[PDB]
Amino acid sequence: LQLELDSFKEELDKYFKNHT
Amino acid sequence: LQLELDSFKEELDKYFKNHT
Repeated sequence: LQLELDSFKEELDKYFKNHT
Repeated sequence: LQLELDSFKEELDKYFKNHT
């Protein structure tokens, strides 16, 4: 569970990077 | 797990659209 949670957290930053 | 992860992804997608 922790690895996929970290992967989802990493994917979360993609939308923040694309918003700029 | 995958279905609820996709649901969380779809919910996350709404916050960036609401922020704009």
